[PDB]
Amino acid sequence: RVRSITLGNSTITTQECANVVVGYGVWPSYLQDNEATAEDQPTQPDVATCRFYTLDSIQWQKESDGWWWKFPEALKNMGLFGQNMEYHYLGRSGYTIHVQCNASKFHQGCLLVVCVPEAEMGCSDVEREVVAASLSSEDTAKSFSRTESNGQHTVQTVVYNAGMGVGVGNLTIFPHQWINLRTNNSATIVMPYINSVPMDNMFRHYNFTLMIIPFAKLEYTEQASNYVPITVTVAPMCAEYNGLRLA
Amino acid sequence: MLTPGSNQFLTSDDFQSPSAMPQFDVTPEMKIPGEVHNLMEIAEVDSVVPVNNTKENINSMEAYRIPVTGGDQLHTQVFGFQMQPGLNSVFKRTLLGEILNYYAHWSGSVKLTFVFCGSAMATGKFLLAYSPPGASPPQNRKQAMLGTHVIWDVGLQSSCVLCIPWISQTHYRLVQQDEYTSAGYVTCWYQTGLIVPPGAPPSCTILCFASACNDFSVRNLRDTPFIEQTQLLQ
Amino acid sequence: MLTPGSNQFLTSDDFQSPSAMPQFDVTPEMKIPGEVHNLMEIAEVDSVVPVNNTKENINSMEAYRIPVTGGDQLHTQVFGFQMQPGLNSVFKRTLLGEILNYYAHWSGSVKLTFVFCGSAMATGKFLLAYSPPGASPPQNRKQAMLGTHVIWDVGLQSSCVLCIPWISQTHYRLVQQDEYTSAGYVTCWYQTGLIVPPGAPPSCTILCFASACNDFSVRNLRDTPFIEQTQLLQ
Amino acid sequence: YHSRTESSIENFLCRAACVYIATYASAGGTPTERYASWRINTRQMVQLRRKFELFTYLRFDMEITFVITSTQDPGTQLAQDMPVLTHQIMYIPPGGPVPNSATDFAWQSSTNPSIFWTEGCAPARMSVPFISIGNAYSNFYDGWSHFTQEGVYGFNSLNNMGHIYVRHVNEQSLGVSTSTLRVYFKPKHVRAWVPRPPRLSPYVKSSNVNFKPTAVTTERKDINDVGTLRPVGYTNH
Amino acid sequence: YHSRTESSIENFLCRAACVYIATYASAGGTPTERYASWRINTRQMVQLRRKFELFTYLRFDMEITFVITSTQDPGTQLAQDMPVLTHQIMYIPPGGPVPNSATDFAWQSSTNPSIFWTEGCAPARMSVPFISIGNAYSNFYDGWSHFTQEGVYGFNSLNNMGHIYVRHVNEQSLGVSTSTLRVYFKPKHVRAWVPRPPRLSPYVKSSNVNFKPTAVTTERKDINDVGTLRPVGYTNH
Amino acid sequence: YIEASQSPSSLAVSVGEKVTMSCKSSQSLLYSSNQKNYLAWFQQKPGQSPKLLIYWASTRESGVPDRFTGSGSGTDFTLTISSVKAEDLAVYYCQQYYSYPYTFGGGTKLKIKR
Repeated sequence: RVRSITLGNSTITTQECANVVVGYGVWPSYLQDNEATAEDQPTQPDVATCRFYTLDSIQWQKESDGWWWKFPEALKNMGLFGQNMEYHYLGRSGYTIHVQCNASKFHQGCLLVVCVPEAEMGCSDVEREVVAASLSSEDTAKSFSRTESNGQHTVQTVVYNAGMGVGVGNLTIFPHQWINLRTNNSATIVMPYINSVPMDNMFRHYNFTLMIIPFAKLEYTEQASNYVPITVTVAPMCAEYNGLRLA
Repeated sequence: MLTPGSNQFLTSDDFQSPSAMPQFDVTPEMKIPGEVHNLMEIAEVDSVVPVNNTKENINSMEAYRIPVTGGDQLHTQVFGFQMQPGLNSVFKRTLLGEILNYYAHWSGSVKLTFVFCGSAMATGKFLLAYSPPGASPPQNRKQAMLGTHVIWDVGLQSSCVLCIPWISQTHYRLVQQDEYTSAGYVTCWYQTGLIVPPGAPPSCTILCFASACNDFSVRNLRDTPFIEQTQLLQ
Repeated sequence: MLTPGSNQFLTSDDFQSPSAMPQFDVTPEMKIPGEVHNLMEIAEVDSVVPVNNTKENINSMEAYRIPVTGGDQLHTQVFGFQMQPGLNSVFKRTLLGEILNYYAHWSGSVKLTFVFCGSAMATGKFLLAYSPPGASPPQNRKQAMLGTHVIWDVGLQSSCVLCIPWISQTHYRLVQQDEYTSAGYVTCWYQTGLIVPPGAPPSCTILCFASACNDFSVRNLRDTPFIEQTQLLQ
Repeated sequence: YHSRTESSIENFLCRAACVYIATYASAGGTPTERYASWRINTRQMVQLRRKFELFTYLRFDMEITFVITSTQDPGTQLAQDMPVLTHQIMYIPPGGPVPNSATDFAWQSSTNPSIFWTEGCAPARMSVPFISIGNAYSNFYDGWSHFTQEGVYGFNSLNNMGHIYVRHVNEQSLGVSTSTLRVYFKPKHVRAWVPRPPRLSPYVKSSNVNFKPTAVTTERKDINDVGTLRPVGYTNH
Repeated sequence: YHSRTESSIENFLCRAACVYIATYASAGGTPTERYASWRINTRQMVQLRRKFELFTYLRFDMEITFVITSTQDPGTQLAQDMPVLTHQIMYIPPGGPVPNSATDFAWQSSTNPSIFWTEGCAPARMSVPFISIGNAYSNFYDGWSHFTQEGVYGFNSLNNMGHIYVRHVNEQSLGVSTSTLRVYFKPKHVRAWVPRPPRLSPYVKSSNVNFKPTAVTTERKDINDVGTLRPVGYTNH
Repeated sequence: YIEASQSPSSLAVSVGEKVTMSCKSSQSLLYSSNQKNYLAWFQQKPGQSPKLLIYWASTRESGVPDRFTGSGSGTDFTLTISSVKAEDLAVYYCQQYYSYPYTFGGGTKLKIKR
């Protein structure tokens, strides 16, 4: 029934038998000798990068709308991964996203968890431009909004347009999963490295965006927990960085 | 030696042309995941359908949620619509309809999935009725039962699939066609009520997904009507 | 039959052309020694580097001589510079830099040789420290020791080779790039003093040579910035 | 079970489209009126933009055809008999010199391929290969230009295609000769990756992805309101 | 371990360069204004000179393309309708007769290949083989013309390439028709020997190697002065 | 060590006259990547804690009256007051916060002329 996973020898996690979605059909892997536009052979840190990094839990309530995290920025302050981000210049890594809810049999709702590659976002004032502080915090979820935003340098946050200007109903085209509290309680997404160049800077490029959006609102009875906690866990897979030594 | 069509520029011609930049070596291609070989792959993906677009919900997230009320609904209709992607207001903005809108001719079979977002302790039944192109929508539950129907129990099962077929006189339908009441109807009826124990919410939601089946054909590519302005940006 | 690019003159085209002087027999070629097959051969040659260009020595031969003073220098720095050929004032006028300046993109590893021009009776040590692209130059001897360093003894050995490698995020650097403090630094420190017997001179000189290693790549040929005038001579 | 060959990427994206219409004079005037310039991009024609932004990455060759039509200009001192008009079309690769005026030195640069075309013949055509540093063009780029997380947002320097500049070769002493240029653009050997949902809101800026909030669909009368109805008749009795 | 194919002699020296721009009239005037002349050499364009003087000996074939553009001339008695303009381009090998005026006899010599070109067509091209007595061209020659150790210093007679002369074939009775010539020069099948250090001082003379003393490099602040520095920040704490 | 030199003497002018001062820095104080000038003009009431006037040489500190305007780009750095006051007696420094160490200025007393 239950299964335990031990990555990095320092992290323990528990899961039940559930369907897993492997990205675009491919599995994360190291860089072969076929593709390269550089010289120094990449160093391959795996002792500490490959471990479960559990982010803070969030509260799903009746009037909540959704959240998004920008990756790889979400792991800027997360242990040795942040140190490798700071010390090196080029980088490549795939991820494994676990999302778990904790709701009884008396709650109800329906969530969509997607992984949008290159999710460029618009601005509230169509004339101005966004800034780096409004796009994403370090490791804190950025909330969507029910109504129209009116800031100057703030990302438009109407939920049904998803900030990208497209219908929210068609987001299923990307790697995704449905968490229906009636049947399911967890989701797993394995995302490889997707870009037009083999390596890129971690602080410059946002590889992708993780969005959690409820389509069916949360409902319950008076004598019940007012919220449902959502826990997100990330474990980098097949990380690479450039070389710092002379040829 | 020189035919009449010798020295013209036909915009849909395919001839080789001199290379502006010979002696230039392009960058070899890498293996980026997710290559697209056909637009049909974009159409065989389930996308949530805004059934509940009643002019108070078009500018809200309530468009997608089909409301199922408890209480005591005798035999009232839950929802109903017409099967015409690309032209019906319900389907024209989903992935399937927006792919179909690019092509003047199209044909195939459409797959529908219904999912019950409700408490794990809720029990009930619904009747899903489908009427052929030449008929009329059922007016009450008994007429719907006597046609083509399926009884869906939300206690035993959570999702119900229904593959609307394609029976047409020709072999290609058109987006710009005036063929109302000739496209087929799908309705849902209250076979019984929604029964819940003390502590569960009395009302639930149904979500509807629509997508492509194995067989489709598209012909005569043309400009979409969704974009309006012909002005150039800046 | 006639494509749009049929009757134009593209200056970078390679087509055969009629011979102005047929029936003319050219002189057969002889075996002249020293044929060049690539410009990289001009870059893999050691050339003296003007490290000491302090605005009093640019118009003199003192540019090339790195001064090593005797007396008692505790731990002071002998010299130091940044590893950016083609753009740094030190390297842009040597053979390597002047070949690299012709190409918009380039990459590889750079080889440095240090030679001690001093009396055969002089003894001492130096510390050669190299810092990676993202770091800061060492401020004192202890910080330089804790990094990447080599201790060079001028009593046992006369010349010291040091091959600065290439670790970069992309695969091609640019001559016209604003990437200061991101190129790497090389410094030399007084590990001990210079010790001489009675009769030898107390001060010496170091000569520095810089050249190409086995691996380089160059791309996108372009005009050099060293020549300025666009006027025609006479 | 009918054919799908018309929905392939090649048959869907290889349709020639008019992407620029400009005009320029052949005689005295403001210098900027004596040549025509265009920076190659796919973000100014909304109909072509909506087609290219179904995919995240693209890789294709460019085929460009120029249709040039000239006419006489009203005024005084009309030309009684002119031999022929010749036009110069120059493609500037990314990083090449770009003219700031007609009769400049950049017009005679050896690194810029040029076409000299005389009135009366077939339209001039050229083909540019996949000219880029990376391994694909990217329609959507989430990131910055500099690593300081500041600069222009959404701009990538890996998808520059150059410029096109057109002028009159002839020097005209009698009268003016206005000319009109139309540019027809076509992708070839197209490869696309990572499909995306098509846009819903109207475009507001060529450089940005900014938008106004728009309703997800068209309104309907009621949830159980099927489209219209039919009156009683001979079949319905 | 990336490619070096772009640094080869062929890919380095076979770029077409504009090496001459001249003009000439088609009607009455000073005779020297009615034709255009150029002695073929590589010592007048400093950018091409700096590239050829990396090697001591060279051996290549010449490809020459002529771009000719004509316009009407203001004045009185303008031509109302002219049929077409034809141009004559003549290459004179070393030692052949050289015109001293237009409408001369040397224009009709049978030893001088000529091209007759009409307005409207593609630019005219010719190719000259390695035409010399020796076995190579020499960019640098240390010696004299005569054996008396006197004469012109630095001149070699083994690297003559001829002349190019252009004129108007037509005889014009109504008006003047000024024309402009541009010459594009390209080496092919290049072979080079004995590499040399590239020049540091600016050029002063096309015939000489004379120079002014120039500093060996650009000045620096101090011997241990690394380039600039960075302020304290979040990384540097 | 990086230091900066203030004017040779104090203001030594009348009350109510606009004063212009400059601070000569011994090295560049502009970071070309951010186009930021790391220097500020300070003010210390005798006996109390100091307090600057304008930081970054282009952004006046909140709560500071509109009389003080700091300028200067690159090595030079200036400041102007359109109304000098007798109750603003202090010691004016031009402190730099570019790199270690955070060296102060030279000092400028507001003397008496009345």
